[PDB]
Amino acid sequence: RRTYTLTDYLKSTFRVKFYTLQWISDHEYLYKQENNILLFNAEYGNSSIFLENSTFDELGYSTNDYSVSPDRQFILFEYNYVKQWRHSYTASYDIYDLNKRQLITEERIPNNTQWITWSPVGHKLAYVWNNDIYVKNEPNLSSQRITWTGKENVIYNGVTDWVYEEEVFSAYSALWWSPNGTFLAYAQFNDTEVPLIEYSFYSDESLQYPKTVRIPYPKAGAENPTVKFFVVDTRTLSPNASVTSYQIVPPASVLIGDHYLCGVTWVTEERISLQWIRRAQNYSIIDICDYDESTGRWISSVARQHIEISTTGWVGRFRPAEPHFTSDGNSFYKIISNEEGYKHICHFQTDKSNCTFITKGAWEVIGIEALTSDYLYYISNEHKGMPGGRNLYRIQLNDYTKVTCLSCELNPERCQYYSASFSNKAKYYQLRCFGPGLPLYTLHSSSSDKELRVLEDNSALDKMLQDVQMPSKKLDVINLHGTKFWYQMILPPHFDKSKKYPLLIEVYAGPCSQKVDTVFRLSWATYLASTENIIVASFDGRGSGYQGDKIMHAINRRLGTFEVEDQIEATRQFSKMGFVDDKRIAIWGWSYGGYVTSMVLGAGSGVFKCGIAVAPVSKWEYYDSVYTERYMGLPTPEDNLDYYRNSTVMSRAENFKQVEYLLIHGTADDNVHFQQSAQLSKALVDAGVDFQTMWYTDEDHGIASNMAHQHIYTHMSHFLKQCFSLP
Amino acid sequence: RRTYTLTDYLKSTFRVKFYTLQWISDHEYLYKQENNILLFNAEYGNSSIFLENSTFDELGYSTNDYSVSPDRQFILFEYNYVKQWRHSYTASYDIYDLNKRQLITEERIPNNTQWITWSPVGHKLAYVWNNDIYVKNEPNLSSQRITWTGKENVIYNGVTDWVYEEEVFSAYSALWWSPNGTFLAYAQFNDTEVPLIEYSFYSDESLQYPKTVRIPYPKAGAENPTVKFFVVDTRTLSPNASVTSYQIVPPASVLIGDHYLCGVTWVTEERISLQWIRRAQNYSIIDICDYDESTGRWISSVARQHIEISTTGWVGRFRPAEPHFTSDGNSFYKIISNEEGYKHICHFQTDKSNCTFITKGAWEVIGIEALTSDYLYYISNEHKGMPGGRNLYRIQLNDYTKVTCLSCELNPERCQYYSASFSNKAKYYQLRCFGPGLPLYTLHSSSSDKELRVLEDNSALDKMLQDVQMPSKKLDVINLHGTKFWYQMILPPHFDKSKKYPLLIEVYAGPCSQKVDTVFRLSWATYLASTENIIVASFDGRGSGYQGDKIMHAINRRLGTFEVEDQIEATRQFSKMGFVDDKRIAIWGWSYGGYVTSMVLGAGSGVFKCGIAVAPVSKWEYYDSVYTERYMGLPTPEDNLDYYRNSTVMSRAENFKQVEYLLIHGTADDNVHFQQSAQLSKALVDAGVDFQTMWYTDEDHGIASNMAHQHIYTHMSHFLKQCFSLP
Ligand SMILES: *[C@@H]1O[C@H](CO)[C@@H](O[C@@H]2O[C@H](CO)[C@@H](O)[C@H](O)[C@H]2NC(C)=O)[C@H](O)[C@H]1NC(C)=O
Ligand SMILES: *[C@@H]1O[C@H](CO)[C@@H](O[C@@H]2O[C@H](CO)[C@@H](O)[C@H](O)[C@H]2NC(C)=O)[C@H](O)[C@H]1NC(C)=O
Ligand SMILES: *[C@@H]1O[C@H](CO)[C@@H](O[C@@H]2O[C@H](CO)[C@@H](O)[C@H](O)[C@H]2NC(C)=O)[C@H](O)[C@H]1NC(C)=O
Ligand SMILES: *[C@@H]1O[C@H](CO)[C@@H](O[C@@H]2O[C@H](CO)[C@@H](O)[C@H](O)[C@H]2NC(C)=O)[C@H](O)[C@H]1NC(C)=O
Ligand SMILES: Cn1c(=O)c2c(nc(N3CCC[C@@H](N)C3)n2Cc2ccccc2Br)n(C)c1=O
Ligand SMILES: Cn1c(=O)c2c(nc(N3CCC[C@@H](N)C3)n2Cc2ccccc2Br)n(C)c1=O
Ligand SMILES: Cn1c(=O)c2c(nc(N3CCC[C@@H](N)C3)n2Cc2ccccc2Br)n(C)c1=O
Ligand SMILES: Cn1c(=O)c2c(nc(N3CCC[C@@H](N)C3)n2Cc2ccccc2Br)n(C)c1=O
Ligand SMILES: *[C@@H]1O[C@H](CO)[C@@H](O)[C@H](O)[C@H]1NC(C)=O
Ligand SMILES: *[C@@H]1O[C@H](CO)[C@@H](O)[C@H](O)[C@H]1NC(C)=O
Ligand SMILES: *[C@@H]1O[C@H](CO)[C@@H](O)[C@H](O)[C@H]1NC(C)=O
Ligand SMILES: *[C@@H]1O[C@H](CO)[C@@H](O)[C@H](O)[C@H]1NC(C)=O
Ligand SMILES: *[C@@H]1O[C@H](CO)[C@@H](O)[C@H](O)[C@H]1NC(C)=O
Ligand SMILES: *[C@@H]1O[C@H](CO)[C@@H](O)[C@H](O)[C@H]1NC(C)=O
Ligand SMILES: *[C@@H]1O[C@H](CO)[C@@H](O)[C@H](O)[C@H]1NC(C)=O
Ligand SMILES: *[C@@H]1O[C@H](CO)[C@@H](O)[C@H](O)[C@H]1NC(C)=O
Repeated sequence: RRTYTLTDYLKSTFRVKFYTLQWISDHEYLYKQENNILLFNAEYGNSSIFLENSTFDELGYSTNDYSVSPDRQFILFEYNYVKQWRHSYTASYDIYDLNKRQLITEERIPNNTQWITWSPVGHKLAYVWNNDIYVKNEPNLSSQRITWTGKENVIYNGVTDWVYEEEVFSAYSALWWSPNGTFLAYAQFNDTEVPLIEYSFYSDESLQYPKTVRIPYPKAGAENPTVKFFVVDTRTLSPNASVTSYQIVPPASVLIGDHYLCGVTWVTEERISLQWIRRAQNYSIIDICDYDESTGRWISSVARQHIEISTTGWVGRFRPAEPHFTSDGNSFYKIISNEEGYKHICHFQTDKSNCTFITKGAWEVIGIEALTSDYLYYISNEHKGMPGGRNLYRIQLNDYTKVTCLSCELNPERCQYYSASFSNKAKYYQLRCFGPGLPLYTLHSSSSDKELRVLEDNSALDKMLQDVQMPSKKLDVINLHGTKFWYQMILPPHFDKSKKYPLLIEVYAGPCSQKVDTVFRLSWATYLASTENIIVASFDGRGSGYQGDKIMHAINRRLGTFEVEDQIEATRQFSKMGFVDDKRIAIWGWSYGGYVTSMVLGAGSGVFKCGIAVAPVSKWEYYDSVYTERYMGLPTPEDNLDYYRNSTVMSRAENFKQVEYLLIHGTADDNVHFQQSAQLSKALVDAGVDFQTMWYTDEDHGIASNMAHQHIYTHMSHFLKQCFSLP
Repeated sequence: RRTYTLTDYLKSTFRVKFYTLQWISDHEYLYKQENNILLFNAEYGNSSIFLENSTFDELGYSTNDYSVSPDRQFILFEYNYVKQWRHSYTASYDIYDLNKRQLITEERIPNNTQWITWSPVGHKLAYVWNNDIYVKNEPNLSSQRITWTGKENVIYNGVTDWVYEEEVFSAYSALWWSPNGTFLAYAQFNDTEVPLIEYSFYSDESLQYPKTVRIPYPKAGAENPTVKFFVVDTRTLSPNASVTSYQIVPPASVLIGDHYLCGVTWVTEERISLQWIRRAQNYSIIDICDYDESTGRWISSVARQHIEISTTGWVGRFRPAEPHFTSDGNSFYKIISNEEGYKHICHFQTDKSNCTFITKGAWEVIGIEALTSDYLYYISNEHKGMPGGRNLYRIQLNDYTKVTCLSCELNPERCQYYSASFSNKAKYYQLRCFGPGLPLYTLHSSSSDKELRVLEDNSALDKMLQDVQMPSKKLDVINLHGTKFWYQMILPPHFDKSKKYPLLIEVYAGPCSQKVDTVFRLSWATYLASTENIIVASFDGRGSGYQGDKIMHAINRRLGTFEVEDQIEATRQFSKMGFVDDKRIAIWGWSYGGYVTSMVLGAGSGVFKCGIAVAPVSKWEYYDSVYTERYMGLPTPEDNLDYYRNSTVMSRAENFKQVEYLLIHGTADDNVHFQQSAQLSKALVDAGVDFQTMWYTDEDHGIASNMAHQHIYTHMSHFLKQCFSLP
């Protein structure tokens, strides 16, 4: 039998199918099948053609994305996709009238449109062009300019700046329409005082001189972008009328210093919830503002303010959890840490300070999925006490004792990791099972919890993998300093416990990380285990997520310590097992995992023979302010300079003399600048350490271009085989 | 016995001693011995202390350089050395009065002085500060501002811009005092329209954001710096007076288009020789200008103009040869190509077009060293028909048949490569022997040609090398396409002809290159041959220098062709010898040698297993205009775009699949931009080719910082040993 090869992984010969749908009502959803947009009815099972694939072929361009207006009268077509950062992109847009089956030719959406969104009702459009907001009440009508402040690299209206995109919102959008489209709320980011990150972009071979990319990027302790939040009354939008807008300022408790807007949630047409966090990120406030009909003001009240603090570390996981409001908006449900340090759902009253915990246990709620008048639906890792598992649960709002696991025992051996998507009134839901077995996509009714149908079962993939010697993924526990921690091992086929196998540690180990889960993956590790007979292990120690604040906050204000030390002690234990060759142990990782790899290799433990660090952080002062300060505080002698100073990979340069090290980085990395790797290599050169490098010209943080992706894993495979004396 | 190791090479444990002297009269010279400046008298042999080392210790700073005024009244001390490019640097200067044995405290030379020079007589000073010229008639007196146009990165007065330093002058200075210091001639370089090369400089680890270095650098075909040449009358220099200056424009034949000033030679106080070259560099003209006493003008005449044209390639070797004038200035001697294509000395009359060749033969004159009323002294490779040898010859100006070789038979086995330094009236000369044996420095009288003394014989080095198994350097000839070409081989100790040794080719192969010579070197090749038992060979084929224009101009308008092809055919012949392992042949080079190594590896010959390219050119359109256009012309479809297009390393990317390739480059390289290796790696990634890289952070073209230098050779040694299966 054949094995899962490098070619198999790189050329994606074994395809994992999925089922992406867009709920457009309480019982209907849109699905793209063979480039046709089909409208499926969950209530009866039947489907109809919403838009024929023949309309796509006549557009004159490839349709990578579509958006149907909520009233189903128009469709937005995305073409000329020009990717910027992780979520940002500029594109050209066409509006197709579904009523008259014609394409809008007059007053079109301009070229280089940064972001575009329909109103939640009707067919109003709000788009961002040249860092300014424009509103089209009708797709054939002229757009109305909302903002005049927009300036390239300086002022951003309706779109995030670099750091808000990467670390705060995890989205390029900073526009929020009110439920009935009366109001268009937006954030304004001012990057005037933010220093620029500059690096060379070489472009195509024909470009004689390289260009200098300049991005306002705040590094740890640097000047941060400022934010302003406005609510525009779209009703007064007329060509010869001024823009009616009200600026909502944060509460005094956060307004006294540097802050961030971390969340926006429309409650009703006349009530908006704003979530602000201080720059320290151990203090968060929810300010619920009400519209005054007589003045047009959005008034805040002390009674409507909800504080969330952390004394042991930071607020939330990567940000405070979002409030989930009732239809009336008089109460909300939010994930907060309890007295025991576990992240659970608390029920809050909009005008009262006290909350009531509706969930409890030595496990955590991942997210609130849906909320009806009677039920709340959520994802948690409660099942079998596995933090690497995910299941859908429903809690009765009048009786918190009545909790049902909707997904737990559907396919207990095949399915332990779930995600869910609910219909408009949470009447139906799609369940997404990601592993340990082949991913399974199913549809359910919320009333009966009956499985209506199997949307995708990956049967084509099952047939393909029968002819291949696939590796086995084993999940287990080990005890480190009296605490039980989880590990996983991708084991080679025909695994013999008497034989001694080489071991490769795959690491992330970042604050709130989870490398150990039940997700099915056709990864590079699959190839290493299947073809090269390498055990690929991962471990979640101190600082990892979804196991309580005690474990998560263990690395507070001391990144590069416990999580690094735990990777070494876990490997020492793995090597004690008689099936591991102690002479052939390697460690590798990307981003935070590249930093951990490097801090592990610089620890001088003697455990690891070699390691591969891909685009790693080398010194926390070089990384962005939002992420870094959340865990480290400020790099001032008054705050945490000392722990910033002794957590650099450079300070461990001398120990690298005992290992084989491969350092990889993309030159056009906007996130973890090439500077990080360039400063690390320099220190190793100064320490007299031999190591290997690999720069990837014009590649960003992902090193995800088709040719670069293939090259990096082929390079990493050669290095590992050299290190493990493998042909 | 011990071998010459990597540590021996890198830490320079075996020191090659030299003897540096400064002729300050026709019979006297200055020598720095144990930080004492001793004044030696060649006429009698005796020496005296000119400046005690006790004066250096009280200065308060390290004296890296000293300059005595021609009248021996003052001494200039260089401290705070801040290196810029290949020859450029900014430093702080102190003047010490040798008469009153005091230091100058008032009206001092400013900090960040770019260049400083004494007048050829007396003690006048001309210095460059903030791109402007200042003159001090007296070291205690205030300086007089000469130029007002100086602007950082834009206007350069008295100092070269990037390209004039690197490619035209091979010096930072663009100031020329007249023999008796009446006039101060200078060039002004205008870089307004020159595009900038931008690259990141990371600096010390503490620097949070990298800085962007911006240098006006003209790439092949880009807008070039403009040049203005002025002669300032220093006599009218007064604080309340304007500067008296005359701008000398090039002759009409050069002035019609883009040109360069390539040489400045003062003939008399009232006669200056300017050498101009067209941008094409196949047309040069010497314009001899005479001072008009009644008007202050520098008048040129058609009769005083001397044109040098090349139809087969470029003028001169890297620039047209400099004219060597008689004391009267009515005639001059210059190296030009003869009817046979060989560089020989031609005698010209200042007001006549015709010249008379004073030398002849199938060999070349390297340079005119000294000129008296009766004799001309020159260096040539005539001896034993070896183009890699250098000897001092003297020719009688009244009888060109009377030629004496002054150095040929001094030490015929030890000394075949010579350089010379003559006294003010060529009454005495120092002879510098560089190999094949240990370097030997000697003093000689021009009248008797008697060796007065042995300055340095490297006897300490001889004693050290006796206990070390040193490799042997063999020089020989091979026939390629009917032409005899020279090669050299560093052979391992106890060389066994039955044993098959791995072979390393060390290449330069650039236009006018000479890798094959009789110079003694304690190089990386010494270690590879001595410790690792690797034969290190070099070869000079088509395009190489000092063997006539036929061989040199062979690669005109076709770089990457013949010189690459000849490196392959020479290696094929070397491998035919039964002492070379054909399975283990490698090739390596720096700059043009890196370009050649990359072209050889991409040729798909099957001869080479591996190769190392250090800071190579990858595409000629990325390299500067002066060097590139000299051999390639312009990259326009009207000129040589087609040969620019097919001479990139990138076009040969697919063939690299058959070889092991190591690509090295410094990130802060001003000469061959990192862009070149960044564009090369990108093409190899796009071709799906595996290779190895190594970037050197903040390192420039030399990769000459103590730590980087050690790291590079240690890294290349590991790569070579891996390639040759050596422990
Ligand atoms: C346009 O739509 C048709 C369906 O009307 C697509 O045809 C299906 O294609 C898949 C994949 O090749 C087949 O498995 C089905 O059997 C086909 N169905 C029918 C009814 O023929 C067609 O592929 C689409 N074309 C494009 C270019 O997207
Ligand atoms: C930075 O310095 C601190 C303080 O010296 C280090 O913390 C100590 O680490 C040792 C193990 O090496 C423990 O035994 C101590 O209990 C730790 N002390 C404290 C106060 O926590 C820390 O390891 C260093 N950080 C890095 C990244 O090396
Ligand atoms: C350096 O060169 C620039 C041209 O590149 C000269 O600038 C021009 O000067 C004339 C006359 O003053 C103006 O009409 C042009 O508009 C200028 N052009 C540009 C591009 O600036 C400049 O004078 C030169 N400087 C020196 C000191 O020689
Ligand atoms: C660029 O293309 C020309 C195409 O003619 C190459 O020139 C030929 O080189 C081969 C070498 O084996 C000779 O046999 C031909 O006679 C040459 N032709 C001409 C017209 O000169 C040239 O070598 C290519 N350059 C590179 C760098 O590969
Ligand atoms: C809120 N808001 C605005 O509504 C706004 C604005 N700048 C303008 N102008 C656009 C350029 C032409 C200029 N005549 C008006 N307006 C629109 C406007 C204002 C008042 C009365 C009628 C109108 Br129409 N700025 C800067 C702003 O902040
Ligand atoms: C390995 N690895 C990561 O290192 C990792 C990650 N998610 C995050 N973060 C949360 C989202 C915003 C992101 N800036 C931080 N990180 C950390 C990180 C990412 C990229 C660059 C530097 C760092 Br430090 N995931 C999912 C993962 O797999
Ligand atoms: C040659 N040459 C100059 O000599 C020169 C100059 N600009 C100045 N000055 C600078 C500031 C003082 C002002 N008098 C003009 N000068 C000096 C000067 C001029 C005329 C009369 C007396 C003097 Br003192 N330029 C531009 C130039 O080219
Ligand atoms: C290997 N090797 C060289 O490649 C070499 C060289 N001398 C020269 N030149 C003459 C001086 C000006 C210089 N720009 C060209 N070069 C070519 C070159 C140098 C640096 C960057 C790119 C190139 Br193309 N020597 C002495 C040597 O040894
Ligand atoms: C499904 O069938 C019902 C039958 O009553 C019909 O009303 C509905 O429109 C159909 N849906 C689709 C998507 O065709
Ligand atoms: C952006 O901030 C600067 C201060 O850093 C301020 O002067 C400017 O007016 C601000 N612009 C806007 C549109 O808020
Ligand atoms: C708006 O003003 C323009 C002139 O500036 C005028 O042409 C147009 O008719 C006005 N629109 C309305 C709705 O009155
Ligand atoms: C939040 O962090 C700051 C800075 O470390 C600290 O002074 C403050 O007391 C912290 N607040 C809480 C609630 O822990
Ligand atoms: C200074 O010169 C004396 C000889 O006059 C010598 O003995 C001494 O070593 C020298 N010192 C230094 C620091 O060069
Ligand atoms: C060398 O000796 C001669 C003897 O006549 C003397 O005049 C001269 O000054 C001496 N030179 C030096 C440099 O000591
Ligand atoms: C030069 O001019 C200054 C005034 O600008 C004056 O003080 C000085 O005396 C003048 N020098 C001469 C030599 O006249
Ligand atoms: C000099 O070079 C240019 C450009 O390559 C060319 O057009 C011209 O004919 C050449 N002239 C001579 C004399 O070779």
